[PDB]
Amino acid sequence: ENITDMAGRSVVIPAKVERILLGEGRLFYAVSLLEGQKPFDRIVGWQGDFRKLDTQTYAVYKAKFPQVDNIPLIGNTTADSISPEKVLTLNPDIAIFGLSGHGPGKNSELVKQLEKAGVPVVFVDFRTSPLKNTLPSMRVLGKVLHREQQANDYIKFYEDNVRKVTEITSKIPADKKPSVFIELRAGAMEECCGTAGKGNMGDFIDQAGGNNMAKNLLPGALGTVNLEKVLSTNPDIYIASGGKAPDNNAPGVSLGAQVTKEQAQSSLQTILDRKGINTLSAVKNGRSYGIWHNFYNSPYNVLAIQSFAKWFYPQQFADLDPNNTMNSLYSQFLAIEPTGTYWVDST
Amino acid sequence: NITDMAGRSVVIPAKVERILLGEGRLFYAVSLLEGQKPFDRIVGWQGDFRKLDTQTYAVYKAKFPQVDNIPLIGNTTADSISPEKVLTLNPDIAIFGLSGHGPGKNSELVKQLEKAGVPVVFVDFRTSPLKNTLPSMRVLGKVLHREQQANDYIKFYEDNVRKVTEITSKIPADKKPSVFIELRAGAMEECCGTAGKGNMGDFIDQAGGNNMAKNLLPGALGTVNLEKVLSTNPDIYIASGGKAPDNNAPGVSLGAQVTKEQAQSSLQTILDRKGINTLSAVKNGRSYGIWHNFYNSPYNVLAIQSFAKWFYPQQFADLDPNNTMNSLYSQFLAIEPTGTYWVDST
Ligand SMILES: N=C(N)NCCC[C@H](NC(=O)c1cccc(O)c1O)C(=O)N[C@@H](CO)C(=O)O
Ligand SMILES: N=C(N)NCCC[C@H](NC(=O)c1cccc(O)c1O)C(=O)N[C@@H](CO)C(=O)O
Ligand SMILES: N=C(N)NCCC[C@H](NC(=O)c1cccc(O)c1O)C(=O)N[C@@H](CO)C(=O)O
Ligand SMILES: N=C(N)NCCC[C@H](NC(=O)c1cccc(O)c1O)C(=O)N[C@@H](CO)C(=O)O
Ligand SMILES: [Fe+3]
Ligand SMILES: [Fe+3]
Repeated sequence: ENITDMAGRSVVIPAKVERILLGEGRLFYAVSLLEGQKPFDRIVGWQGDFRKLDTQTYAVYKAKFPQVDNIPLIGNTTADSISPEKVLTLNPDIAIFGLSGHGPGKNSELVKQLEKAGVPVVFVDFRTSPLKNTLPSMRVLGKVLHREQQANDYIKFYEDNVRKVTEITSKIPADKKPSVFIELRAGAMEECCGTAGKGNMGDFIDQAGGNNMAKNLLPGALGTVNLEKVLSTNPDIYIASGGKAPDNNAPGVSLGAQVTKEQAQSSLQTILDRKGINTLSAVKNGRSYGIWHNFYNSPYNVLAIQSFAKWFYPQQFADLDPNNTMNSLYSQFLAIEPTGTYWVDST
Repeated sequence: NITDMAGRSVVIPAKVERILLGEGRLFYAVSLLEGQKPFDRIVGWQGDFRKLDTQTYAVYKAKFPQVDNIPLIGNTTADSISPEKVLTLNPDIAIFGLSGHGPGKNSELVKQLEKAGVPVVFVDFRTSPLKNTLPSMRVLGKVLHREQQANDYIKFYEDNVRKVTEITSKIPADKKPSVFIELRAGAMEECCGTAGKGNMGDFIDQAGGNNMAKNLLPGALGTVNLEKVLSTNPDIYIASGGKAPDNNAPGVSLGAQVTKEQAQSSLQTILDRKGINTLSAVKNGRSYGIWHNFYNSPYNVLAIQSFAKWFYPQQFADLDPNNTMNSLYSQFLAIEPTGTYWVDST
């Protein structure tokens, strides 16, 4: 029994899996949809990005599962910090990697080492090409992790909840669509402004019937557009992504499992009060929003596609509630209770 | 015909030569129109300019001794104006303020003058400076036949204010400093006089400040208690005064005959008062003095600039209100600028 991963490579499905290696820690999100009430039972080790770049969601899982602290960290937050030696001594029976991100890619040496060691490697993608790859990735993870039921259940849930948006936005003509700029990790990078091109959160803008102003400024899924180019284009809608912890007075939007609506809106406002940004038509008109950054690499990204549609056409999606979708998602699939703020509107 | 600041229609006289000033310090608006002949057309005025602006008065007297012979229609209050002395001056126009030390739109004297066939014009630099200062000058221009001087002054004013507002109009509320202005600080019976939504409050608004008394008061002027100031503990403290140097009464010395030393020394007395002296703004040195009469004068662009430099020192490093003042005097007035109209604490 073989399968085609997101890198086009054929992978032989292991008879039994009990030692999953996560190339990128936040790939846990895809795994969590399959493992039910035993989320960490089969994880031998992971990249440190989930523990260090998702401190809020981490803490919530730790309070219910303290054994999460004992899962080995194969590195910090970059592919280059992964020791291939520590990886191999964990004797994984499968390794899950992302086409892009803070972990090894299809051409890394570690991938070749693992192939020499007889360890199946699966490439998924929620980051470069979410629209093409999210559902195929879950289908594949289902097959190789022996959780076809959970995967098929989640695909049905996802397709249905996305179809609620696309049934409407797929028929909207281009000239009625709002222009949109998404500023990733707004306020929190050295150089403004990170954003998404034809890929990443750009796919969400496309699906939600928006017009991404960076679509044709950038060759890749991620890139950089200068502040003045944003000011010049003066888009209808401004969106900032962040995942900053509540009690961090550094610049950035606070969003995540431990963030209250008050902190999300107070910190979004700081972001919108920055020189230049604050003269945007979208900011002055109040079409300014915050979205949780890690949706940029998670099959929970249907929550962001829905939040986008409701910001792009408020009345046409008055009846749609992403909080109900998150709650249906958590209750049906996860082992923790939903808390915090994953998106916010300016007041 | 023109519409004054009270919404009333006034038939502009064909020729004006006998101007009555309901409030003496309305002279300031007139001075911008009369060039080198400032007092030529004034038949009489309220005594507030002569008695509450002794410094600016003395400077004009030294160059124009005939100013002493302009009749005083009263002292410093509307109720002290003899309507009889007013009418025997046979004015051909009367200029009054919506508020202040002179008659308002509903006074008996205004009705008497209407019965006597005398045009009355209401201006305002005091209640709503932001709304009213420029419209007031436009109107005075038309009724006094000095449209050129008025239009020249409006252009000067707008340009010098726009230097501030083009910056501060884009600043968000959460980056603005909190400000308290204490009018005639030290000099009132009960502390502390200040401005609400109006008067010098308009200047704080324009200069991108946050007036702590904006929502404490219903009117343009009022009073807030010392303890309320201490409790709000604002970023920036400003005291207004116009006291003459050789006046042993309490208050801040500012005006045409005041040196920076006298201004600095007398501001310090004001800042050394119990309670005031523990303010964060005073301890941090964000404490300032502004000349009181800017509370009712179209020269108020000088204060708006002084506030802006105090509210954002670097963003207005290059802006100099002394140069604005010098340009104003040379272009419009008949005397030489002297003295200290603003001061920073040592
Ligand atoms: N801390 C580092 N020096 N690198 C992190 C590695 C991944 C890098 N990340 C981004 O470009 C990025 C942009 C916006 C928001 C984010 O959260 C990001 O992580 C990256 O993506 N590299 C690309 C190309 O280098 C890749 O691996 O495909
Ligand atoms: N590829 C790069 N060189 N920079 C882009 C990303 C690297 C780094 N990312 C994060 O810190 C991060 C945090 C939370 C979630 C994520 O997905 C992240 O990538 C980053 O942004 N560094 C800043 C330095 O402050 C920068 O590049 O300006
Ligand atoms: N000497 C008096 N009794 N009254 C003065 C007349 C005007 C009175 N003035 C003030 O309240 C005032 C406050 C702070 C600083 C100043 O320079 C002031 O003149 C006043 O404003 N009256 C109001 C209410 O009647 C008005 O004229 O509408
Ligand atoms: N409304 C009042 N009763 N008093 C406040 C204003 C009256 C008087 N004003 C002045 O002395 C004055 C001086 C220079 C410039 C001005 O505009 C002035 O108004 C005043 O302040 N009286 C004090 C006691 O002296 C007071 O009434 O608190
Ligand atoms: Fe990242
Ligand atoms: Fe007064």
